[PDB]
Amino acid sequence: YDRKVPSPTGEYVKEPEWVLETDGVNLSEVMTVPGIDPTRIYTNSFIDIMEVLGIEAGRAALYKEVYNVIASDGSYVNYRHMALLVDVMTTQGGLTSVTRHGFNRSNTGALMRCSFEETVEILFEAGASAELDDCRGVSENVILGQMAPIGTGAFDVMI
Amino acid sequence: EGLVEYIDAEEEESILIAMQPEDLEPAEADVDPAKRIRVSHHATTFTHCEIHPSMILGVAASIIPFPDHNQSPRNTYQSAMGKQAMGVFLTNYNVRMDTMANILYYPQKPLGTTRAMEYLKFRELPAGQNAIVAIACYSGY
Amino acid sequence: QNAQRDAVTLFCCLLRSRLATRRVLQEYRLTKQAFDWVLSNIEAQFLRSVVHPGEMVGVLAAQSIGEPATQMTLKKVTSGVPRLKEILNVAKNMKTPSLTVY
Amino acid sequence: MNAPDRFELFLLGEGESKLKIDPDTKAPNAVVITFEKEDHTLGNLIRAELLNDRKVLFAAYKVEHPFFARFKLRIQTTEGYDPKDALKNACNSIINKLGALKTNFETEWNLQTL
Amino acid sequence: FDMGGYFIINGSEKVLIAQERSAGNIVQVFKKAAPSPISHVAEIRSALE
Amino acid sequence: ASRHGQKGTIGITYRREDMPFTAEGIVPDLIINPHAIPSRMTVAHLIECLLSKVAALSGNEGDASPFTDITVEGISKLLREHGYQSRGFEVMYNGHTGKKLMAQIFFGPTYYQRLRHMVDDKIHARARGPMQVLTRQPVEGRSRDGGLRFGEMERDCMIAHGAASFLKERLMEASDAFRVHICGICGLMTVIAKLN
Amino acid sequence: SNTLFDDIFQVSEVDPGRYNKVCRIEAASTTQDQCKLTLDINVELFPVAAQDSLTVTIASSLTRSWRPPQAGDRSLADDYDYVMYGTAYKFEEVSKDLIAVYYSFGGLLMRLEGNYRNLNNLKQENAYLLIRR
Amino acid sequence: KAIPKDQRATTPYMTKYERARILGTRALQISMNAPVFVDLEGETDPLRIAMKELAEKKIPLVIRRYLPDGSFEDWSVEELIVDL
Amino acid sequence: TLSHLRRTNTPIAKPRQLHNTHWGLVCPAETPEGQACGLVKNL
Amino acid sequence: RGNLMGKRVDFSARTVISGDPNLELDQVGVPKSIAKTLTYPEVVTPYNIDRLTQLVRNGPNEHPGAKYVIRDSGDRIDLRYSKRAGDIQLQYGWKVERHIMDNDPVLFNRQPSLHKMSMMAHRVKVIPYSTFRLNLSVTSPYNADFDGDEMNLHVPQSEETRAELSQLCAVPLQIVSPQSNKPCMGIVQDTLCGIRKLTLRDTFIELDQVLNMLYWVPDWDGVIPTPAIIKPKPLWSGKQILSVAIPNGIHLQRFDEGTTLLSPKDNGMLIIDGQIIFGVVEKKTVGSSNGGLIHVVTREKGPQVCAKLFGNIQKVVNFWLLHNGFSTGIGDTIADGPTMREITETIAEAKKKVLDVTKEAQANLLTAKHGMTLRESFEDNVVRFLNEARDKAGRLAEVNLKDLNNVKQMVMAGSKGSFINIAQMSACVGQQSVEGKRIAFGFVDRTLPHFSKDDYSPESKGFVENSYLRGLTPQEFFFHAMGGREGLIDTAVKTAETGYIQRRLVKALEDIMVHYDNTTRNSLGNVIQFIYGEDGMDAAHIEKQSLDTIGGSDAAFEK
Amino acid sequence: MIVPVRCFSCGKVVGDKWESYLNLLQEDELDEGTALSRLGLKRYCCRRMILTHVDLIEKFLRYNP
Amino acid sequence: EEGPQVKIREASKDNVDFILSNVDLAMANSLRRVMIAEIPTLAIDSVEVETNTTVLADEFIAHRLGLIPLQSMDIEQLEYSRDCFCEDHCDKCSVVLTLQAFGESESTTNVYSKDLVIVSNLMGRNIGHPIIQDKEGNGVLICKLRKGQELKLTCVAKKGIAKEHAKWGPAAAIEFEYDPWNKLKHTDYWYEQDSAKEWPQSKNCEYEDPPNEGDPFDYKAQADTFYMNVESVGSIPVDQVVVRGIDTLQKKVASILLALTQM
RNA sequence: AUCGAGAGGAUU
Ligand SMILES: [Mg+2]
Ligand SMILES: [Zn+2]
Ligand SMILES: [Zn+2]
Ligand SMILES: [Zn+2]
Repeated sequence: YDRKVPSPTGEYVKEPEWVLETDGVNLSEVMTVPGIDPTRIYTNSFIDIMEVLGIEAGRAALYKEVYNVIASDGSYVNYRHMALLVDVMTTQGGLTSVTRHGFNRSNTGALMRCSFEETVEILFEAGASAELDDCRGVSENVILGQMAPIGTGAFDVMI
Repeated sequence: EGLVEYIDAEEEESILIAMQPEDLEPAEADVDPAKRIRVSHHATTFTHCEIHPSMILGVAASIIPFPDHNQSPRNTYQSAMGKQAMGVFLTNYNVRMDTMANILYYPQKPLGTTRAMEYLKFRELPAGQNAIVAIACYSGY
Repeated sequence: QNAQRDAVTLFCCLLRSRLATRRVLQEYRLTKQAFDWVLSNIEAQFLRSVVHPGEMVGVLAAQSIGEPATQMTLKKVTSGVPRLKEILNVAKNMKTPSLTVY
Repeated sequence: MNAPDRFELFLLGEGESKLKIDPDTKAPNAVVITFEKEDHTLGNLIRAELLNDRKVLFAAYKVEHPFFARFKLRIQTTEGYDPKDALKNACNSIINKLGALKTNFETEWNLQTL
Repeated sequence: FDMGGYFIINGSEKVLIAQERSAGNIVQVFKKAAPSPISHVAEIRSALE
Repeated sequence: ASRHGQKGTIGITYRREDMPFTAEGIVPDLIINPHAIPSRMTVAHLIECLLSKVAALSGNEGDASPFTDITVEGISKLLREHGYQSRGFEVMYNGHTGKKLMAQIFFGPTYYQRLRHMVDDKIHARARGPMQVLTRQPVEGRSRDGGLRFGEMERDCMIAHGAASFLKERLMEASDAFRVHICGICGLMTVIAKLN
Repeated sequence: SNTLFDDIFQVSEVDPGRYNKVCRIEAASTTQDQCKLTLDINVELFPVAAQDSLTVTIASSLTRSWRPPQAGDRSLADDYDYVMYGTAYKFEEVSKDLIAVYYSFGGLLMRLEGNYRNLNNLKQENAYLLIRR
Repeated sequence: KAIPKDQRATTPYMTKYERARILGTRALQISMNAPVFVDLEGETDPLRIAMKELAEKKIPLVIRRYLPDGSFEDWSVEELIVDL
Repeated sequence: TLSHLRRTNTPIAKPRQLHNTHWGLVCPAETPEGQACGLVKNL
Repeated sequence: RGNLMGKRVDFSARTVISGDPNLELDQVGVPKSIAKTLTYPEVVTPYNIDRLTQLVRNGPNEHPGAKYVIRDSGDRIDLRYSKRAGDIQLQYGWKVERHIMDNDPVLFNRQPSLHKMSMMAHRVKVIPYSTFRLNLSVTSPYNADFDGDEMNLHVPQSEETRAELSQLCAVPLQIVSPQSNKPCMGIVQDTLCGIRKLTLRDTFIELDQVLNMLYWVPDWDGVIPTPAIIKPKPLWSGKQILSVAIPNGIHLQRFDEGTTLLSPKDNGMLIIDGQIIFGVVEKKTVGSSNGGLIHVVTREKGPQVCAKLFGNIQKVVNFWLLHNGFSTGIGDTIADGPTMREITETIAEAKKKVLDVTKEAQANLLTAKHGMTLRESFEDNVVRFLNEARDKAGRLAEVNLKDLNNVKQMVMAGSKGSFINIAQMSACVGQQSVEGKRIAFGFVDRTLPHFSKDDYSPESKGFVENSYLRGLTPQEFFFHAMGGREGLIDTAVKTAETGYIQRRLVKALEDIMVHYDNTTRNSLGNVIQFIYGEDGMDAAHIEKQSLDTIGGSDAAFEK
Repeated sequence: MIVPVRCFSCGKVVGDKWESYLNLLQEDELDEGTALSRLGLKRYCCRRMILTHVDLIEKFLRYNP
Repeated sequence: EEGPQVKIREASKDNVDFILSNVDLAMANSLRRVMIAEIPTLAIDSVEVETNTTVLADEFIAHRLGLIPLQSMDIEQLEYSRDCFCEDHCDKCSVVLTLQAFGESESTTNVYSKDLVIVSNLMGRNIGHPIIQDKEGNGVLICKLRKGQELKLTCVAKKGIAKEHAKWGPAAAIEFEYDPWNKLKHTDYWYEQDSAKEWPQSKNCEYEDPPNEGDPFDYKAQADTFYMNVESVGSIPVDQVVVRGIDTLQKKVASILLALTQM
């Protein structure tokens, strides 16, 4: 692996390093090893990273991956967007997935979680847990045809 | 008389088909630079020859002028649209009473037929005028 | 004001390096009028770059990652649209796991 | 079905002039005349014959859009020389070229066999 | 020119389309997955003509 | 469209005059663009045209048929003897002006299919027509003076713009809207509206 | 309203750089051995060749739409065979006690190098260029 | 409750979403023949009229910005900078 | 018309591929792009 | 998810679409027929009765006119029948539902929509021909050429529903897109393929053209630029007047490969004020690129000034081009004999090189590269050796191609095509593949039954040895048939897999919306980012700048 | 399909020339090449008006009433 | 004479291959355009149909007759039916034509344009004779018929122009080249080896001089001499085409002079 | 009218 790094004299130079590439994973027992840097070692599983270095690295990893999907293609999205996505999955404690098991069960109003996946049982148990719906989230006010609290609808106008 | 023989895929497994029935089995006793690069004879066990390679095509492709100078996709794409083309769809169109029907005022044989257009009866029921086309940057459209 | 100070940290390292005493004068011989403008300008032209309260930056960030995914069709690693699917399910059963030892 | 009948290419509709003439605001002594139900067949000729006159600074025509049968001519001229004259004395010059063409062709035509 | 091949069913031509099906009455060896207990299977769809 | 996936719609129509045109006096039937050549790599297209020229000329048939010993060399030496430059180019002249073309141009007899899909068979607009029975929403097809489905997938591009009042009106004033009566106690539509 | 430089140059290299209607020309001053000039020259309008010599001027004179000629009846600051009009962008230190001016005649370029020009070739919008013989 | 005349953070600028709507909101009022507050120097498009009413800070509305907790701020369409 | 009479269906490991053994029976090219692509075949 | 989230809706329309060079950017070619039906409800107001009243007489059938007239009583007048339909005395505070006319807010999208920018507002030009006509430039965001794709119009009904389109959605304000902090609409086709042509050093324009061109651009001050050439002739450079399209204060700097303040390549680019000083104009500059012009002229001068910038670069470029030409014969894809030799003699050594590896691997001398099969390292030895011939050969024919060569020339602009497009066409087509492996064994231990068993050379295994110009062989053909057949498989399903990805991605972020405290949250009011994008900045206004505190010697830093 | 008047491309009436083309081929036993040129068909646009022309009128007639 | 010099070299009843010395490119062109397009002619433009039992449909046949060439000699003293004060057509604006024809025999019965029949008063002007060049003497070929098939038509022929439809074009194919060797270098030849061994000398390289390797590029030179040839459908004969072209171009140039005078 | 299927377009 090529590596740019500072000469004492100032400039950045070409110091090429030997890096070891693997098939399969157990980070819990590879970083503990002699003669390898355990501040730098990288596994592309962001789920093992999460288990070992704990959530906040988890983020950074998952991101790197998500990015490296985009840039491999020669594409480029501005950090902020991916960041966001990543950050979203990251907040609720662990690794909230982008499917019904993950995000779409998390304490939101019923009319919203209605519009996504399990459209009936959401409504069912939400009539039995007697959920009170907030009505602050796009999907809720589409569903009753109101101007949804969005850009032009964020504030109220008075005279 | 036994000069041809029906062969199915299963059976196919045990044979050794030759492609050109000429060049591909006379003696091996100067070489026009334009003619594509044809492999060789490298086989001495031939049982069967192929009739004409041009026949791995079915109906739609067998309308394309030199598919062999083109890439997959397109060839496929044309097949999808040769079906959507338009003209002489039958001769009794006068006497039929079907919903929809589109016939070309002046349909032509193309100026560049396939050896299959022959038996596909294309020459006789074509769909397409043989229009003069320019392929240069003009006007702005 | 202790986020505000951080939330500008990067932009500044530039600003300070481009409006350096020897630079302003030596490299692009500015005057006093000009300079005061160069400031007057930045301050505003900056202030126009803040996000707007309103901006629905959910939907935005979804599409923004969505589109270029739709521009993926086809040295071994699960890459392209199949990897993206893996990542997003938080896939436990990943096709190409790998360490990269340093 | 949206299609506009061909004749809309040589016949003038309603309230429509052959020529509308307008002063340019950008330059001094410059004018932009519109020509309805015309085109290149005409424009191009007026413009290139109007570049023959030495007392003419600027001369240009455009067909702003193929769907319509317009075209605009903008002409700039020397101090004192009104643009209209520059058009007039340019237009005529054409006719007089064409007029002797007609005749010169005749004299030749008649001399041949077949 | 009309080549036939179709039927006519309430004044409308109908074609029957060639269906594809995995052959009957032949032996096939099928290496099974990792989390499955069986490692190989030999299959035979058996039918009488 | 042509015969090689090179599908396309008309764009404009230039009467025989303002069209370009060659020194022989020709007047192409249609023009396409070189752009359509390199990204899709269909070379048979220009080939058929080059080979076809020769057909039109010698008066014979184009042997386009696949695996054969035909070449662009072999066609070209035939167009050589036959009047033209071996590779399908003809010095053309602009229409508007008649100034010679800085460039030359590929130009040949090249078959071309007129496809189904007709323009004047889509052009549908709506201004409020009939409505379904169940929903009091609009009516699919074009064939019933239909509507156009405001995509759920397109609602997301409204949200995206922050345009909200446009998104209430698309969804209400038209599609639906309806005036119900609610009880302040039991939060439902038990209300009998004995109006007037 | 007046000349800004004048010198007699020796054409030392012609460069048909994948072109037909333009050349890049390598020429150096006679007398002053502290000088060279590289210039872009429409070799269809005025052919140059290796080991030729040409007189080279500047000026800034002989800003309202360029009136078409009509100038068999006007002053024309040219006994000159070939004349172009352009703009100057940067002015170059070759360390020293040396200088160089960079010129652009709508695409065609000119590099000139010396010293005494300090108080002549300005930082200016103006600048014609006149070759002859 | 409310929020005081001072102690206000909320971008004193105008967010497009505010402004876009301000225009719109008056550009309704206008096209329904309510009173005009400028001299209409040549235009008669009602939204082009509200753009000018804005250009001269004479639109008598007050943005009411909602912060997440439920508290909220007020800005006359005079106090707000309109850069963009 | 001719094209439709010579058509093949296939209900539902790598079916959609144009497989080595297809040479001579199925057309290497004719097949309806998209929807149910490569399942349907022309002889 | 079918009747609430997404309703079928009124006042809308769709046709085939077609690209109108002589239309401005923010515009929308809307066929009379269509604009003859859709209808905006307008109020009787002192400012309009003189227009409107005329419109109601002008009747529901000739253009600028109207159906339905609404009253105090809020009942309906049905202009297309009705006994008083050439009468009616518009009595203040009534609605007249007019036709849609020039210069209006229309929301023009496309399926499948995947940006804010799939959709946007245009200005209406009512036209001939039943089709929607839009400015080529606006062929990106929407995504779709002129091969048959339909598009959709939605005519708003509230005066704000207007504003909110023209202020927020309107087209030029989409030019530089949040997605990727660079513009998303940038000149293309001809335009670019000729803006290169126009700009060549060898392109000089004499007087007669220079005046039409000049005149052609609709913002031209009337001041003919002094011609670069004033000598034996008076000519300008192509650059010279293109420079009339570019505004004032615009500065642009590049440097490329050999770019040395003289560019003896005309390499790089330098734009000082409205004038271009040196360089050859193409993609990098005018493409929807980052460091390019559109990016610059927007942030500098206005979206507007930048919108009108498009159609000027156009109006001239297309014109110049019209009276120049450009094309592509198959002569664009021939190649010199003595190269046609060198390419075959490049291919033979590389076929005859796989023959020797294969020879070796068969006498058990092929060494097992750590961590792979003996076979696996042989597949890898081969693919790489033939993937390399084709590249060497393609680049051998990239060298052979002259300058006048329309292909080499579009690729020189970057209008359509890359390298590979050439490499194949003229010299060799390379290896085919399925599931990232060279051509499989369907027939027991062989590929086609025109072959021996257990033959591992390249001809046997899918190596199309011939160019497209030469023609493929029967085997070659079928192999390549097995290839492409894969591409067609993905774009059928690899699009629904995407189509679902997004649906979730969208439904998962949704209500994340920067609040008034600048802290980014959701419907619960739970923080996700305490400052959007870790710096509370909109993705739009940003651009890649060098922080040159970072590089350089500790030495060169002090200096 | 009754042989066109005038070419779509050139304009030279091609109406009259059809009958004449038939006889030239099978009467005096010519070749399509030279038998197209005997009738003043230089312009290949107009030349391929007659050659590609396919005359199905003959069949349409076969149907009885 | 003074200027715009014509000289024939070969001119038939349908071709007029001429040089054209001493002219502005512009006009030499704007002549062809106004020719191809703008020189009025009469052709069929309204077919009243009574009974037709052919195997071609109504609105085809009609389109046929459209093109069928009609004698347009004395045409410039025939009214435009959009002008003439009568309602629809009159023999002051139009030539009504008839065609009957019936399936008579066993052998296929043809329908030529020779089978067309004038019916309105010509007032003895030369108009509406369906032209024949056919050696056999049978105009065009309208249609074909088997045993029992009528056809009952009434074609009004009105004055029109190619700018309204290429039926009213009276011109077809107009050869037109300027400066054979690229003395002007208005072109840049595409090539592989010799640009001279690889493009063809045009018939018109005998009427200009070769350039001679030595001479440098003549710059201030412009476009004289234009090697034309006009072919004629024949409704108007050759000479008249060029003539009426020169004429009309001049007329529609004058309608301008006239238009300035009225302002 | 409504439910049910099949054919095709657009993402190259
Ligand atoms: Mg499309
Ligand atoms: Zn109640
Ligand atoms: Zn012709
Ligand atoms: Zn009359």
